[PDB]
Amino acid sequence: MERYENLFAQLNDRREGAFVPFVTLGDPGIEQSLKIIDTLIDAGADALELGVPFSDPLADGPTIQNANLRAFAAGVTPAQCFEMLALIREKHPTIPIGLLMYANLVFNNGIDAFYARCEQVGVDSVLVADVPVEESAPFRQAALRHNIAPIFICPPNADDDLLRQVASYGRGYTYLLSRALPLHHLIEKLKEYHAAPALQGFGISSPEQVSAAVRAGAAGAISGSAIVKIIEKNLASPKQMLAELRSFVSAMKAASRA
Amino acid sequence: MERYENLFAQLNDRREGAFVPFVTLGDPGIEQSLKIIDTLIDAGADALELGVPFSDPLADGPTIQNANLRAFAAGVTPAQCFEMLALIREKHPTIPIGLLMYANLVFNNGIDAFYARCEQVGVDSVLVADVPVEESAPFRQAALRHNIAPIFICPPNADDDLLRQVASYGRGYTYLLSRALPLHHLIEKLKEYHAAPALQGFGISSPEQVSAAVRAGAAGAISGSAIVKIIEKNLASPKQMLAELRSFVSAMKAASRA
Amino acid sequence: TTLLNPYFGEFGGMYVPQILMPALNQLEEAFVSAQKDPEFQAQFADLLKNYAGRPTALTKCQNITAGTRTTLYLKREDLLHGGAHKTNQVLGQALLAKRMGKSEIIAETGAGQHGVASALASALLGLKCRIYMGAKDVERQSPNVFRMRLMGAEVIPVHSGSATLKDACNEALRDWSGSYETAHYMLGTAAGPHPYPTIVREFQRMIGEETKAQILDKEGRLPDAVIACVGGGSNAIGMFADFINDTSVGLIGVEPGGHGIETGEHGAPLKHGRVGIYFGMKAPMMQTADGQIEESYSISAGLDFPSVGPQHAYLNSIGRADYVSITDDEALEAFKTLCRHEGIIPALESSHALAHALKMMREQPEKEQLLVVNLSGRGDKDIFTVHDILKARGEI
Amino acid sequence: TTLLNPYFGEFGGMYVPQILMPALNQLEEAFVSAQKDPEFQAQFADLLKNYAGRPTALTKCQNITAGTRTTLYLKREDLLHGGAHKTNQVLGQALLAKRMGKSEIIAETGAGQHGVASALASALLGLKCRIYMGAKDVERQSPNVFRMRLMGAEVIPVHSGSATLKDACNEALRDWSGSYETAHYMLGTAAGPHPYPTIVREFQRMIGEETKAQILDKEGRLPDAVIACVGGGSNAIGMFADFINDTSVGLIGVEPGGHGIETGEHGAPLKHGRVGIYFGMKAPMMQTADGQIEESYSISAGLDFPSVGPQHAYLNSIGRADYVSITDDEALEAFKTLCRHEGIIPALESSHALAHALKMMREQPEKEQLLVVNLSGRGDKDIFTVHDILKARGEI
Ligand SMILES: *Cc1c(COP(=O)(O)O)cnc(C)c1O
Ligand SMILES: *Cc1c(COP(=O)(O)O)cnc(C)c1O
Ligand SMILES: N=C(N)[C@@H](/N=N/c1ccccc1)C(N)=O
Ligand SMILES: N=C(N)[C@@H](/N=N/c1ccccc1)C(N)=O
Ligand SMILES: [Cl-]
Ligand SMILES: [Cl-]
Ligand SMILES: [Cl-]
Ligand SMILES: [Cl-]
Ligand SMILES: [Cl-]
Ligand SMILES: [Cl-]
Ligand SMILES: [Cl-]
Ligand SMILES: [Cl-]
Ligand SMILES: [Cl-]
Ligand SMILES: [Cl-]
Ligand SMILES: [Cl-]
Ligand SMILES: [Cl-]
Ligand SMILES: [Cl-]
Ligand SMILES: [Cl-]
Ligand SMILES: [Cl-]
Ligand SMILES: [Cl-]
Ligand SMILES: [Cl-]
Ligand SMILES: [Cl-]
Ligand SMILES: [Cl-]
Ligand SMILES: [Cl-]
Ligand SMILES: [Cl-]
Ligand SMILES: [Cl-]
Ligand SMILES: [Cl-]
Ligand SMILES: [Cl-]
Ligand SMILES: [Cl-]
Ligand SMILES: [Cl-]
Ligand SMILES: [Cl-]
Ligand SMILES: [Cl-]
Ligand SMILES: [Cs+]
Ligand SMILES: [Cs+]
Ligand SMILES: [Cs+]
Ligand SMILES: [Cs+]
Repeated sequence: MERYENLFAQLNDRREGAFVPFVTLGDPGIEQSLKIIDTLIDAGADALELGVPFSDPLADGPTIQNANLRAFAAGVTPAQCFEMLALIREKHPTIPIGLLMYANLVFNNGIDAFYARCEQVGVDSVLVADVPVEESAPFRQAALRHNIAPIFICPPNADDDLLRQVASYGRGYTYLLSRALPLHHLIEKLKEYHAAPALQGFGISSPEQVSAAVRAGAAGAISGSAIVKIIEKNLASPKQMLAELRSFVSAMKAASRA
Repeated sequence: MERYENLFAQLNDRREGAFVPFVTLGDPGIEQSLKIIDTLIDAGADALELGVPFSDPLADGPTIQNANLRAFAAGVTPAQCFEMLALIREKHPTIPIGLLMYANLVFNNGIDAFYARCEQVGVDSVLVADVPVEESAPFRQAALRHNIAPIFICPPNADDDLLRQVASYGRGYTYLLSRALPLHHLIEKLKEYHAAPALQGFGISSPEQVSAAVRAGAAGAISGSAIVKIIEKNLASPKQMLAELRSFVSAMKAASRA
Repeated sequence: TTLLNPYFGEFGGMYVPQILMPALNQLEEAFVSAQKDPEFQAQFADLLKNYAGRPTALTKCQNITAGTRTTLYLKREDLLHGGAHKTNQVLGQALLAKRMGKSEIIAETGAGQHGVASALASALLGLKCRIYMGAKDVERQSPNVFRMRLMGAEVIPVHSGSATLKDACNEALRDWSGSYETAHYMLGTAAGPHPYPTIVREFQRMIGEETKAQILDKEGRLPDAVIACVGGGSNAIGMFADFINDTSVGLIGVEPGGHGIETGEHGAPLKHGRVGIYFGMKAPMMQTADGQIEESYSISAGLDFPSVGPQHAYLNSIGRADYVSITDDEALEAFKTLCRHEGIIPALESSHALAHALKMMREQPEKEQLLVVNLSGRGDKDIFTVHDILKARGEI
Repeated sequence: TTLLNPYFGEFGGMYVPQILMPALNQLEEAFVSAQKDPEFQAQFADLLKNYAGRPTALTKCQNITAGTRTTLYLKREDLLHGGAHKTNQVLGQALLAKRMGKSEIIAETGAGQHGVASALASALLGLKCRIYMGAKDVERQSPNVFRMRLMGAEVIPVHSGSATLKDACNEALRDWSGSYETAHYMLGTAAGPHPYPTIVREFQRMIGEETKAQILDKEGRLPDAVIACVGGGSNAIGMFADFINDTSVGLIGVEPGGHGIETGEHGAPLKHGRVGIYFGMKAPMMQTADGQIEESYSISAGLDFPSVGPQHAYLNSIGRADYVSITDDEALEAFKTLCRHEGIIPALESSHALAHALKMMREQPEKEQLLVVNLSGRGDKDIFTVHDILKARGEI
């Protein structure tokens, strides 16, 4: 989680928002995924959110449902995802790496052992998509024992009890979905409760949405599916895929800058 | 009915049984049926039983179910059957002609009118296959008013009440089905009750069965389906049909003779 | 001679060959005795309740009548074991067979619904069941044939004559004329020779008896009318029987109008045939001018009979019951309406009764009326028929 | 926080994205209130009785047990409107939707039986019903799709991901995460996140309550065991619930053994899977060594789920209920046996429960035992499946 602290301190001294792309590990295969991720970083990604392909991803929209299927079609396994994560960290020492997991892949061989493996490969945070704060105790405990930030979603239908729990239990960043209390109010209240810095994760597909998120008082933006749409769009030309990813991330990052 | 009286008186003076073939009128068409019937008479038939094709002949075995269908296939109607009957009588003045009818064809345009038409064309008897003695009143009344003998079946499951009713209500002949009181008993009891003379109608397909019927005390035998089997068998060679019918009827009639 | 009058006024009788009269007399005797026998009545009640699921619900249908002064109830014979009212009387006739010491059931079927009902009663009560079926029908009806054989019934293909229903019925009655000491002929409707119209009514009369008790409990009065479809007449006489002496209650029977009475392609002999004698009875039938029995037609196999039970002809003649017709298109619209507005898929047979009730409501929507439709069966069996007609007219 | 414990021992919980927790809390609240509300209970009772046909018969099956010391009763959920027990709880959940002021029902189906149940409840109660269906399933299931659309439900083909059940379920829950102010997600089994396992049990518990009253009336004692098939667990927990505190009564749940446990082609996670977290709950599931959810298999679509309700996992863990498996071949023999010896065509799902009762009898035929099988549904829907297997093994 220390990587996120260091990042946000550095961005705050530059009066700068974070831009954080999401991709599915191994979409559309392992080698092209490694090149995609290096291209996202070279283009100016401040941190990464990375998904592990799962048989039954009930929490993802169609674009990510189809990324998951391509990664399965390539036969990508959790063990291969953890080999990929070690290689990414070994190349890039400071960039915060966050995982987007489903509970079964975390619980499968022991919750503690899962977070121990995260720590060994140099993961900084884990968002478990189907674990609400009400069920989070053993996940957040294992996370913290292995120096992993547990990431919580603050949804548009949050109440005061949920803002206080998310503020208390989260580390690294708060995943804000302003998909319903105003945006202003949620960001203000999270800050009042000393929450982890907020990243806006709803509908971030253009530069103007990144600037709007920073202007609203968020620490940055997560592009939850627009990066994956650019992969889906360019499967036939890997080289064009990497060029469109670089020009998209460059533009989104420029929008975060003072 | 007087034709039957005269026939049985003549046969009794010759110590002789009656042989009576059955055919469906218009099987396999009208002209071949007229030739079949003339061939049955020239061969020695003592009387005829003639069926009128009906849509739903629930009382007939398969051989006659199929004769009925051929006669329909030729488009044979009740009106054409009555034209055929007038032509048969006009050719053969003394031979008793009996009809085998279904109740609907008798009831259709009025029971009385049906028996009036029978009398006009020179029919001597009518057996209505689906009218038991319990339902027979208007049929037997209309029959007798038009000088038509009403023919009743005396089945193998007859009791004393049924023998007395058949004996009382019938004219012309009693149609005996010895398909259960002994044959001896039924013939003896019908004679005791002054019934119309008995014709054995069960399973008469060979000469020995005609002699057995006469030996048992019956006035004769009816061949209910064996004549129709010879038509079914020879449909492709009308000339052979008539030759096999003549040699079959000749043999069956010879068996009735003293 | 009989114990009971074989006629309803001028209609009914026993128009069978002499050889079958002892079988009909034996059955009449057994029935009259059984009707006096508390043990028979207790066994029948036990099968109706614990095996078939009686009593059947009486469903008030609010969505379909909203904005009118019609209150409509459905008597739910569709919920009976087997999914139609036929089950009631095959259980009673199977108990009568056992009363007479028989071990065998004979029946015939075209479409297969009476054959399935006969076979389920025979399997329950340990009777050997043979069901005569036209070879051309065996070909058409693989699912009903499969259900019958699953239930251990021997399904006999009949190739004789036209290889169809009338040919299967001929074979069945031929067998019965020889086998009646050990075999009972289980007639599937309130028609045929005495005593079948009487027996079938008495073994269906719980439909109306329950409906009366349920309507009195729910509404505190009798219905203005009870409405039933009429194929041979069993579900209708079963609904009607207990109301006959309640002269304020309308009795409405609905025959199949097919493509329209004016086309000649219908199954409405009671109102559009003329009296004849066939299948053991004097009754209205569809016939040619020269007295051949015509072929009926209906979208619904269960209603497609060119005659009708004699008690219906009698009730019509004296003006106690009124008979109407409903076309294929009217029945299809009622079928769709019940599916969409009540979540019940009715048999196309029953849809004729519902279509006439919908007509009574729609024609006179400010008329206060309390109607019961006899929902004689469920329509699972009809979804391919309905599917094919709807796709073939552009989903209309 | 919740009003009720979301867990049965270590099993159950609410493993959903945060955005769905208010929807689950709202539903829990409405359910707890409804359970206190005599008007809710009276409306539910009215629909169960007058629309669905409760109470369902309890049938003693004499032919199938003759010569043994087994007495076997069948609880006849096959006679319920819709032809399976699913109807009970969709009526209750549709009333809960109306309690919460919703006008819309969401569901998904693969085989189509829960979608038909959802659509009939929605048509009766005037709810707009949308049912998400895999495009590959829409292709397979023309009759269930037709029944759903006949009943006015909008059937939405899902082409996303693998175009199947899990893809239809994803779309359904995505819709619900946005629509839950106006739409109720009608979960078809006693599984998923709290409060669904609780609600579905309480809305099926009349199965066991009736069975207890009927067995006491008929036999003067409780059953030695009650036996039910387990797909997600609703019919089984509905039979079990009222006997849980009768510790002399055996509770036996039967999972589908498919081609044989040893093949891996089965639907028996409770005894042959291992605990995981998916579909909102911590429960036994079939999974790969690395925690992907496996595909189950059964001849019977209704049992073909790679998980199970958490209350069953809990009852098993403490030794209150015992779970077994029955193979495709054992279920098929029970299906044939019931057809031939009782004239009842069981659902292939229910045939698994009957097959285990037949095993209990046949293994120990001199053991005195009083067994109830929950006959969860009718098998009309299964005759083509059974037909195809029987012809393909030379009528064996
Ligand atoms: C058999 C059948 C009928 C027609 O027969 P009736 O003897 O006239 O009642 C009607 N509805 C259903 C559902 C049937 O199965
Ligand atoms: C749906 C179904 C089942 C399986 O579901 P459960 O929730 O396990 O009861 C079993 N039997 C029938 C007939 C069904 O329709
Ligand atoms: N909506 C989701 N993505 C989650 N499913 N949530 C469910 C909500 C209600 C019933 C069943 C499941 C999940 N990940 O389990
Ligand atoms: N057996 C026959 N040939 C007669 N049919 N007889 C029947 C006997 C019982 C029920 C229905 C009909 C007839 N001709 O109507
Ligand atoms: Cl994989
Ligand atoms: Cl770095
Ligand atoms: Cl997410
Ligand atoms: Cl807190
Ligand atoms: Cl914090
Ligand atoms: Cl994301
Ligand atoms: Cl003709
Ligand atoms: Cl002459
Ligand atoms: Cl004859
Ligand atoms: Cl006399
Ligand atoms: Cl005389
Ligand atoms: Cl003859
Ligand atoms: Cl009259
Ligand atoms: Cl007695
Ligand atoms: Cl048997
Ligand atoms: Cl025969
Ligand atoms: Cl019938
Ligand atoms: Cl009373
Ligand atoms: Cl009272
Ligand atoms: Cl009319
Ligand atoms: Cl536990
Ligand atoms: Cl309240
Ligand atoms: Cl609606
Ligand atoms: Cl959606
Ligand atoms: Cl389901
Ligand atoms: Cl109690
Ligand atoms: Cl009591
Ligand atoms: Cl087992
Ligand atoms: Cs109304
Ligand atoms: Cs009719
Ligand atoms: Cs027994
Ligand atoms: Cs299962």
